[PDB]
Amino acid sequence: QPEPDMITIFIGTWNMGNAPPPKKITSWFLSKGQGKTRDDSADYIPHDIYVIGTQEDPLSEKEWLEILKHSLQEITSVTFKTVAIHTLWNIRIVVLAKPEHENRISHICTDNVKTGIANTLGNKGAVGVSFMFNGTSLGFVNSHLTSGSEKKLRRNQNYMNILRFLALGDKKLSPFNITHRFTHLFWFGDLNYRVDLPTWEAETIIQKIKQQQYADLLSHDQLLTERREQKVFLHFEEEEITFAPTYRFERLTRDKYAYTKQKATGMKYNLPSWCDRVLWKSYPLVHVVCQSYGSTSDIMTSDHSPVFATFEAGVTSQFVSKNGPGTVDSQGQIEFLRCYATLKTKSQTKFYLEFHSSCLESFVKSQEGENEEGSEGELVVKFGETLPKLKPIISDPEYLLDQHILISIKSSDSDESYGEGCIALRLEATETQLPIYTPLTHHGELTGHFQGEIKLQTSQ
Ligand SMILES: c1ccc(CN2CCC(n3cccc3)CC2)cc1
Repeated sequence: QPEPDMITIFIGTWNMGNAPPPKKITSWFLSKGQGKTRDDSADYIPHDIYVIGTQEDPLSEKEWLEILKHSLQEITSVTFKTVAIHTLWNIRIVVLAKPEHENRISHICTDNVKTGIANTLGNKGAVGVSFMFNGTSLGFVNSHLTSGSEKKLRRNQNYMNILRFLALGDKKLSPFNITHRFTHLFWFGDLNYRVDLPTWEAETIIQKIKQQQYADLLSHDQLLTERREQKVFLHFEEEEITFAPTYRFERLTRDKYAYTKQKATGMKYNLPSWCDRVLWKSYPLVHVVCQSYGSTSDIMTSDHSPVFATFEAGVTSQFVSKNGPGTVDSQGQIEFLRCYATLKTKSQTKFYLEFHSSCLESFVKSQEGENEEGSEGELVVKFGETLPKLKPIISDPEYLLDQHILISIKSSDSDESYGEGCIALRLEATETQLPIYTPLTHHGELTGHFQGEIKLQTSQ
């Protein structure tokens, strides 16, 4: 049986509104309803991995697992295996996989983050799962962020707290947060960003939705506008939204949006919004293609509709050579030429780099760079041709060209990372100097840039 070079991944997010689900939820897993939907001819074809995020979930883990497994068995006639389940309050993530993948999946991690302080601590936060699928690391985050149209800044803060503090993936990647630890990272949930239009415009918004005219509404979606202004989810992608707002519905129908202020809402309006979202971030030049992104129309127990998204995701095999693992492959090397970091910091410490990659036996520390002043105020840290030659464990180009180098620039004085980024080894040529570039972030915000040239030697 050959190892796959592609898998498909289902992501679901549903705020269940503290109500049990209806007896049939198969449309969710089939990607059927509104938006970018899945072809009927694929209904019996199982996804490799199903990742289900719920919010306001009233069920026990056992109760929900039985519903999910019985749902997938009905669709596909396959009995899925439970990879992981993790719950914080009423926020839950379930990962299921086809039984043939059980020996391909390892290094399973779970964690949660509670957001807020005192008043704001007790129900919002995130759960997450990570694991390796053969040579590929996969991370999944289900977050329920702060509610209310006038709290977008709080949601942005909740995002930064979650990506700083959620402890998933390889703990050896100490300078790196979850936004750099995985080949593919999926972040989904009731992110709670709203359509920012005047309250008086509620009925106009409803009209637009009935006409399936979403453009003037999406142009006021807080998640899209905050992303465009680089306030949140920097370097994440989202598929185009072509489904109606998924919040806030009257229960037991989808004919009516319930937007008016009520004691039960704390006297807040809930204008129709795309609260329920799926975003992703994959390492550079890895295959990832969204093949569905939509909402169900027939699951009406909650004031939200379920959202689905599916993806093709490139994966690599667990490579063994006669040499690595457990030695280098002298036929392989990675050289950096003419490299410099441009940093937004006002500090005047010396900086060094760390290179981290699962193609190395361990991470590599550089010498200190040479600081200069950029023309527009900036710190430029020059490394020249001083950077250590990296010795990969395997030189075979079918392995090495699929790898990535994580880079951290660290203060000599504090050993704290000032910026993190990632370079693909999927080059146009080997034994050839080629430009490389990554933005650098810290706590998920832009802190600078790293650029230069690479020269990659493989056994071919
Ligand atoms: C570096 C440079 C360009 C991209 C592609 N886009 C990502 C999404 C942006 N966007 C966010 C909200 C509205 C647009 C546009 C550019 C990614 C990374």
